[PDB]
Amino acid sequence: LFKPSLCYKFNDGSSYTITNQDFKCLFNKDWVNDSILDFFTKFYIESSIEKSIIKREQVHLMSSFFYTKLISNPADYYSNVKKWVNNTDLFSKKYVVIPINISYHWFSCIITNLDAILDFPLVNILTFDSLRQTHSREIDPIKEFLISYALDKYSIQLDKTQIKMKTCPVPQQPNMSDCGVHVILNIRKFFENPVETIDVWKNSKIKSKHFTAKMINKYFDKNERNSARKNLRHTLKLLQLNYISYLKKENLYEEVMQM
Repeated sequence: LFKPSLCYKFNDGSSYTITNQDFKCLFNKDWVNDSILDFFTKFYIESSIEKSIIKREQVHLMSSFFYTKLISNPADYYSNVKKWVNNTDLFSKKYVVIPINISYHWFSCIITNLDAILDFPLVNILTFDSLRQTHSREIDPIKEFLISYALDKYSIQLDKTQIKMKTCPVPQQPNMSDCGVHVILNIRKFFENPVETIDVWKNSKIKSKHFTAKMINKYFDKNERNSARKNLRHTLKLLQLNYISYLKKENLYEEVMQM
């Protein structure tokens, strides 16, 4: 039982509802659905903002549906998401976070250095995947998005060769259905210290593949990944219990259960 559904309010006024249908994917090794993943990427970035690790204005988090909308009609990537990005200002962000959901395979990228383009310089799309794969083909639509975005919002002519996909090492584990859990924890780790994480990835080719694997596995707490699913359940379950306490304090519990 995960009832009533969790209703969580973030400090930017946004509200998320997590139902039992969403919560139950955190059992066994079920595919992590969009609700769980978008909630937790939001959750851990807000935590980073609360701790003053980053400032709110430095980060833009896309929901997982952005990329799917982007490529829904490849005759014109930008037209697909033009309304989506109305009244955004992505090139003032230090970190633009884009989780990617393709054929039940989760991975993610983080766009850096956009805030250096306006002042003007290489845009780095930091792409990380728990499977042993590189994503040139899937990141290319994001390159074209950035070029069109730059022209549309700032009248800037942005050269594609200024935009580089960087394959960033994170713990690897071949369960595709665990990929959503790795995305959550990789993003979470990044925003406990972005500058340091960027440096770890940047220097991932200085030492041998074996030295780097140990370094990457330690930095990203690979030894805890086996239990990550359970810890996410405990976090949600706990957030729900506090919500129930709130509902019972305000005498709203019966109304919500009825509805």
